[PDB]
Amino acid sequence: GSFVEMVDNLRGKSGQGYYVEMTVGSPPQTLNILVDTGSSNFAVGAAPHPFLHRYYQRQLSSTYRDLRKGVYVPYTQGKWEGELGTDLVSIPHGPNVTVRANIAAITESDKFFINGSNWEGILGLAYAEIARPDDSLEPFFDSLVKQTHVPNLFSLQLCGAGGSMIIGGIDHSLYTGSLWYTPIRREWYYEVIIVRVEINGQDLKMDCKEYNYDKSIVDSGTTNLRLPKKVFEAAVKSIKAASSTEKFPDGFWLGEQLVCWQAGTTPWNIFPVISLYLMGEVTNQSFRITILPQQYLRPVEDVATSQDDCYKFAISQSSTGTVMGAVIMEGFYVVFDRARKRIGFAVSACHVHDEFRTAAVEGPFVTLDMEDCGY
Ligand SMILES: CC#Cc1cncc(-c2cccc([C@@]3(c4cc(C)c(=O)n(CC)c4)N=C(N)c4c(F)cccc43)c2)c1
Repeated sequence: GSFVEMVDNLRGKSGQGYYVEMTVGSPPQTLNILVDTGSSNFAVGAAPHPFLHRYYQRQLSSTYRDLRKGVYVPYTQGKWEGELGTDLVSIPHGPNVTVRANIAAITESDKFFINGSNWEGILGLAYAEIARPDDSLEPFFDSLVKQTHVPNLFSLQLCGAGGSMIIGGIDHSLYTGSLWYTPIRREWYYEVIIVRVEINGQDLKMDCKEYNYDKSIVDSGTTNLRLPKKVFEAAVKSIKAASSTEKFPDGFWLGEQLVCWQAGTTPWNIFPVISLYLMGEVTNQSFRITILPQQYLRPVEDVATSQDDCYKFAISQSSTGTVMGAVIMEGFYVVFDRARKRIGFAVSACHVHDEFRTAAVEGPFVTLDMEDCGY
C-alpha cells in the first residue's frame, strides 16, 4: 500500500466529480466513490436508481451492523435519505488496511446521483462538525486514523481532461517547487482565508473580509470557483474588460450557456489570470495561487458539438461564501494536513500552462496594513 501504488487512483472530471474505488461489506462489494472534502458523511447508494450501475446490498454483507437510526438530508440543490449502519471498508488502491466505518445507506434521493458520473456514493472527508444527522457520527477519515497507524493527512492531485489521493503522506513526485501552507481556520469544512484577489495583476481593492463572507472553503465536491455576490460581480466585470475583443451572452457569464470556438482555436490569451492570495502561517504574510483560463473555462465534452471546443464559465455566484472547487484544485497538489491544521498548495505534475503562462504557487507576500480577513 505504498504511495507509488496510490498514484493514479482517481478517475473522473471537474464537472461530474473525481472518484476512488472502495469496497464495503464482506465479501467486499466494489463501488466507485466521489472524493468530497466539502461533506463529512460516507453515504452510498443502497437501493436501485436509474443513474446507478450498482449499489450497496447490505443483506449480502455478513459484517453489516444496523444502527437503527435514519438520516434525512435536504439541501439547496436536492436531497438524500437513508439508514445508518457500520461495515468493513477498504480502499484497494489506497492504504493497505480495512477499517470499520459508519455508512449511510441511501434508500431515496432527489438530484443527488449524476447520470454518467460513474460513482455510486460519496466519501465525505471534512470534519464531524458538519456530519449528518449530527457531530456524533464519526466520519470515515477519523475512523481510519483511530483504527490504523495512518498519519492524519491526505493529499489530492486532481488532473484535468484523472488524479491521485495519497492518504497518510506527501508524494513529492506529484509536485514541483515549494509547498505553501494556509491555516485551517475552523475544523468543520476545510475553512481557509483569502486575503487578496487580483485579476491580471489588478487588485479587486475590497475589504478582505468580503472574500470570506461568510466562510471560504476547499471543496473537491464542488466543480466551480464560487464567490460571494460582491466579489463575483467585480470578478466578472474585470474578466469582461480583459476579454473585451469578444463579447459573450449574459447566459455565458451566468454559467447557463456554452461558449464555442472552432476546434483548437480557443483564444486563451484574451482571458486574464486570477490570483487568489491565501493567509500564510505567519502574521500578515500570504502566498498566491494563480488560476489560468484553462482552469476557469471548463470544457464540455459532447460528440455533437465536437467540430468545436465548447466551454462553461466555471466561476459562479454564491450566497454561502467562497468555494474553491475542483477547477481551482486542478493543476495543484493539495495537502489536507489535518495533523497540523493546515492546507498546503504546490504546482502539480499535471498543472496547467501554455507557452506564455503557467499556474503557480508563489510567495511570500507582505501586507502591513492588514485587519483580520476572517468573517
Ligand atoms: C468536483 C465535483 C463534483 C460534483 C459533481 N456533481 C455532483 C456532486 C455532488 C453530488 C451530491 C452531493 C454533493 C455534496 C453533498 C454531499 C453529501 C454527502 C451531503 O450530505 N450533502 C449535503 C450536506 C452535500 N458535496 C458537496 N461538496 C456539495 C456542495 F458543495 C453543494 C451541494 C451538494 C454537495 C455533491 C459533486
